[PDB]
Amino acid sequence: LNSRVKEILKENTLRSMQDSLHFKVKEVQGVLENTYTSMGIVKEMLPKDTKREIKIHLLKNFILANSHVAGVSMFFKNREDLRLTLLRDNDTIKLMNPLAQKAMKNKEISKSLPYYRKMPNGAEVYGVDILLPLLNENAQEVVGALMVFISIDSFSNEITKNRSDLFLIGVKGKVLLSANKSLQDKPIAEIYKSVPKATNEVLTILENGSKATLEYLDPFSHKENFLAVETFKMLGNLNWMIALIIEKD
Ligand SMILES: [Cl-]
Repeated sequence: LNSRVKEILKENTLRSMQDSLHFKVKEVQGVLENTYTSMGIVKEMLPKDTKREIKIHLLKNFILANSHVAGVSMFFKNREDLRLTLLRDNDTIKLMNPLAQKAMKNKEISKSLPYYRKMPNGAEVYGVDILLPLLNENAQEVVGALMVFISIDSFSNEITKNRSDLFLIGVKGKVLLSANKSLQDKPIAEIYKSVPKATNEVLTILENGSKATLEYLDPFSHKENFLAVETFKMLGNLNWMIALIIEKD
C-alpha cells in the first residue's frame, strides 16, 4: 500500500495543517477586531466639544491599549489647533491626506497600502494606516478624522517568534511579513517566479477570499512543500491571508 497510505498520510497532514492554520488565523483576527473596537470607542468620544489636553490622553491611552498599534493622528477641519501625531519611542512621543479626506467624504472608513514609516528613534516600521472619519453628534456632518498606524512588524509575535513557517500576505500577493525579512514588501509572483502554477492559485484564493491546500518546490529549500493558505478580511473589504508550509517528510 505504501502510496495507498502515503496518500492517506498526505490527507491526514493537510487536514491538520489547515486546522493549525485556521487557529493561527483566528489568533491574528481577534487581535484586530479587538483593536477596531478598543479603537472605535475612541472615534465617538474624541469629537466631543472637549479639550486638546483631554483628547491627547484619549489617543495616548488607546495606543498603549493596543500593542500592535504604533502610532495615531488627529485632524479637525477649521480647528487646526487640534492637529497632533503620537508615535512609538517606548512611551509615546508627539511629533509633526487625500485618503483621510476621501473617507471624511464618505463616513465610511478606509485603509492604505503597506508602507515604511520612520520612527522617532530613527527606525523604519512597515505598517498600514486605518482611517476613521470623525462625525457630528447627529452624525450627518463631518468633524475631522483619525488614523491608527498598525505595525505589520508587530505581528512577528504571531508570525515569526520561534516558528518560521508562516507568511502574512496582503493585497495582490505582497508578502507583508515572514521569517526572512528580504521578502517583506515583495510580491509572491516574483519571490516564487519558479512556480506560477502555485502563485496563480494563491492570487486566485486571495481574490476570492477563501482557503486551499497545494504543493510547490520551494526555491530557498530546493525541496517540495505542502502549503495551506487561508484568508480573512483584514478590517473585519479586501483580504489578507496567512500561509503555512510544511516540507514533505
Ligand atoms: Cl495590504
